[PDB]
Amino acid sequence: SMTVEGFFDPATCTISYLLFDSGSGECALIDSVLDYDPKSGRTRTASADQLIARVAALGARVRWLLETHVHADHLSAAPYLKTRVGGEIAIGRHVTRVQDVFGKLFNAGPAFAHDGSQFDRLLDDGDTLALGALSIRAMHTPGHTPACMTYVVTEARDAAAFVGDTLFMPDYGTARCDFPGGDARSLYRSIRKVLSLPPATRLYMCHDYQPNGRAIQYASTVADELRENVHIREGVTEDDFVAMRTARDATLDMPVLMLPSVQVNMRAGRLPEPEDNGVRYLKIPLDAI
Amino acid sequence: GPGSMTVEGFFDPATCTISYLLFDSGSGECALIDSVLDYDPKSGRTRTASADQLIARVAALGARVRWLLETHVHADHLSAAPYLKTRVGGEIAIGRHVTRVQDVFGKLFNAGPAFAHDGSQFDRLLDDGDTLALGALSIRAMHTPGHTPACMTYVVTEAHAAHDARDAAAFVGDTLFMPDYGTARCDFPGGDARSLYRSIRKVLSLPPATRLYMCHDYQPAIQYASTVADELRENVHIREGVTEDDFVAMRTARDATLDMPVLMLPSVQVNMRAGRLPEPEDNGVRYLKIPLDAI
Ligand SMILES: [Ca+2]
Ligand SMILES: [Ca+2]
Ligand SMILES: [Cl-]
Ligand SMILES: [Cl-]
Ligand SMILES: [Cl-]
Repeated sequence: SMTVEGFFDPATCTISYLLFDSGSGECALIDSVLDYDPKSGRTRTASADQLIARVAALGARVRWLLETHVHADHLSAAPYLKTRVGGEIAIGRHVTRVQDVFGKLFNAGPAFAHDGSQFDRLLDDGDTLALGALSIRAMHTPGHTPACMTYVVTEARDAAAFVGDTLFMPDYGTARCDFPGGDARSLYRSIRKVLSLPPATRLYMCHDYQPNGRAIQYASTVADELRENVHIREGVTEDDFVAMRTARDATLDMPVLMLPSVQVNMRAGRLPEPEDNGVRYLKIPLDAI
Repeated sequence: GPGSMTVEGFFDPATCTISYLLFDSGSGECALIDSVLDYDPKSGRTRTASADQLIARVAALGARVRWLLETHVHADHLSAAPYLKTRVGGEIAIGRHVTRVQDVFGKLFNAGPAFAHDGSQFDRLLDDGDTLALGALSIRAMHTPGHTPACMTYVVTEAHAAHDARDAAAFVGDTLFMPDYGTARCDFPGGDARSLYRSIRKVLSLPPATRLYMCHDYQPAIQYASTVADELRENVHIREGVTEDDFVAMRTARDATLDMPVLMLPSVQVNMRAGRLPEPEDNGVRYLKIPLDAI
């Protein structure tokens, strides 16, 4: 009835998803990657082209291009995909807060809108998106960023939820909360909301880092998380989690692709407009963050 | 035997760069070569820890810095030459063909007319054969292109040497590496393997006892120096017997397998301005520019 296919990118450890309703052919793509080499400034389309090819092989029609949040670890390929498979690009409405902060950091100037108008749909908690016979509910789950959404898919429970970076596989734990607007106490509460779904609900992760050298994995369940999550299993209190997450964040370095990712993703994945020589430039602020 | 000169190398673990302090203890005059401003590309943060080590050693020696020398326009680290100039003095010098590098990379970074392509950001532009005085020592700039169009090898000798104090030291930049590691890549704009072969042959025509101080150690513990004799005998790429054509074929094939250096784009846009950072935008913040799909 629902088909979920994950596509793992070794360079950024991101899992992008194809969500398919067999009965209608209607499809959503979630958290796509535009391949980017920060050493050379080169972009490639190999990861997004794999999604396009699978869409075509399934005879699928893409209706939604969903972002769980404004990613700091890879560039989105949403505009590239929209041109080539269709669909509407959607993200949580609090992307506008990210635009305000990062528009300032990158000195984006007056041509860069802070109203989320680069996106087709801005989503509020509880909004639903139709996908053939399925319904996708946008559940606001802030903590890693203030804009994070978890997409809960059911027949219009036997549910699936795309949790973004709100959870990892149980053996890895939880995501950092030191992005601007991030908050560990919020993340704890948003995780408790996700783990309030029925226990057999499948949870699909945005990232996997293969702790202890195990195989790549990116699906868990609400039950397995409550039982085994190394940071936030049943029994862990909010205060204890906040203290752990805050200390753990304090010791982290900046994600390698933070500055390139955020300036692109805050524009719905559009690249900066060309300068007068016809070249587009990412801007890296010195000693500013 | 060896000059009276003192050479101390400072290895940076992040970039594998070796920066040098060259000291004439008799006069107290000093040169600093190939300094590093520490730079984290993930966050845009700079630090001065590497440069501060050079400053502290200069002060402990009672030395006075007269020269801040670059062997070439570096693609693997940002220079700290201006930060050093302000705090220890000295003139910043590089080979005159830096102007060619400025033409190419001024365009790549769209730096515009405020960025001069005449080398005026540097205090001294050096031609082959130029000598720089350093107390009882003399530094001869030998042009050794190949890795880049501008590379210089700085050959140091006592200006007026007794019989047993005639041996030279040369700071070779990224031409030769240690014998077991070979030679540097030649795929930077204006780089040329055939030129590099010829330049290395010139460096290896210096007297056999000449000490050769390396710009990097990529296999660190640290190996700072080789000699002309050892390089001619042992260098895995360009020992005696390797023909020019064979070296070019090897070097070309090898370059094709390499990725871009991590700091290539931040380094060249700062080092083409003698290590100055870009001027701030209207909001008071300085930005590095990363060209998309342009190189
Ligand atoms: Ca994330
Ligand atoms: Ca070099
Ligand atoms: Cl606006
Ligand atoms: Cl904050
Ligand atoms: Cl060329």
